[PDB]
Amino acid sequence: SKEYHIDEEVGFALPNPQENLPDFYNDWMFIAKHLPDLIESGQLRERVEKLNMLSIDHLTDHKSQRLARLVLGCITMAYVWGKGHGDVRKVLPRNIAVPYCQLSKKLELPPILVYADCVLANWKKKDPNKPLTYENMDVLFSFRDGDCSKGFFLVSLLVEIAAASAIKVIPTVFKAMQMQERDTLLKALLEIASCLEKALQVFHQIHDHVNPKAFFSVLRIYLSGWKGNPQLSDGLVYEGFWEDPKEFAGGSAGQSSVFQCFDVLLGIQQTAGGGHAAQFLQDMRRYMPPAHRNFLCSLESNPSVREFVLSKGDAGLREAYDACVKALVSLRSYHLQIVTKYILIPASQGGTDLMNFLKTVRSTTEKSLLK
Ligand code: HEM
Ligand SMILES: Oc1ccc(CNc2cc(Br)cc3[nH]ncc23)cc1
Repeated sequence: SKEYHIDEEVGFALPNPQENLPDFYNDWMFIAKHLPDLIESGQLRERVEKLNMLSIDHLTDHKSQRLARLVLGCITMAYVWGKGHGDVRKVLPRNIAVPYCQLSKKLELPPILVYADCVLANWKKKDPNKPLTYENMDVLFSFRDGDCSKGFFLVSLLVEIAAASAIKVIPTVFKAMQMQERDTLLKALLEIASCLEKALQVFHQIHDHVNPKAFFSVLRIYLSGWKGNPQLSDGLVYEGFWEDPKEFAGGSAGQSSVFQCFDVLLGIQQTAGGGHAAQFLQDMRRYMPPAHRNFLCSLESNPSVREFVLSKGDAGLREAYDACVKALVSLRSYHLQIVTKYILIPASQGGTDLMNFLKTVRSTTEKSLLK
């Protein structure tokens, strides 16, 4: 798993993110780094408009394009939504929208902030010798003070990385099916359920680092896009780049490649039927880095793992296979508890279509067991 830009340690996350940009972009890095102060004080829009269009030409390597995609993405969010209480800007100054779309088209990602930006690429190690633990990590950017962007993004990333552990087992699954190595296929499928089970226990920290009021009345604002959004019914103007406004979807863990790849590996068909849930998870593949996108389409090239287990009358496999599927139902069920706390309950102090979506995606996962 190498032309797919999958890291063995952190999987789909970008390993070792650049923290700083070339000096040529210090007028970008200064806004990005002070979005909370700059919003609260009423200047961010100003300070953005008073900017010189910069060239991306001095963004050499990928990690530099990736930091800049993040820097510009966070700034865009800050510009459009501003203070997060309804004063929306619907035109993105050419001095920012042009070099953003330039980089976005270069990296075949939409010009909006995505999961691969504010999670897969929005982190640093405090001490490079300590492991990947919460106490040794931080985020590079945030929107407001108290938006719990650090907790949300790092727990998200830490759960990714947990599930990542399973990705290195996918080759052995497919090889054990080809070579008809029954003992091995079984072990590999239990190893994968075990990784998905640790991913859940990690998710448990969310409560210690996120605040419901903050997630719902603040962070969720800055993460919202402009697709089917009343406040931007027609999209955003990317001044100096598109002639018409363009709708793009806010960030969402449906943009995450790990969970899609296990729904695919296990033959769970979140992307079938043309239902609302399937279409959405399919669309979000277009917000994933291109290599992570071909990773998914390449698994689908493979012999179904599900059909292979069905077809063997081998209780021990049907268990190993169900151990995997169950872990996704565990996670999806624990996710709904958190959605109840961090959205539904604050919302009452809209939120029904979310639950239909999450509950359909679960229902499709549970209805894939063999029990
Ligand atoms: C406060 C914490 C969290 C909240 C409030 C939250 C809320 C939501 C909501 C409302 C959705 C609806 C889909 C969308 O709008 O994009 C969603 C999707 C999703 N969330 Fe979260 N989420 C949180 C943390 C996490 C974490 C830590 C994970 C896993 C690491 C996760 C995994 C997902 C996934 C995979 C989806 C896509 C649907 C699915 O496959 O289950 N979320 N989340
Ligand atoms: O209006 C909104 C906008 C965004 C959201 C949630 N979006 C997310 C962003 C990131 Br990054 C990671 C995530 N995990 N689970 C959800 C999720 C909910 C209501």
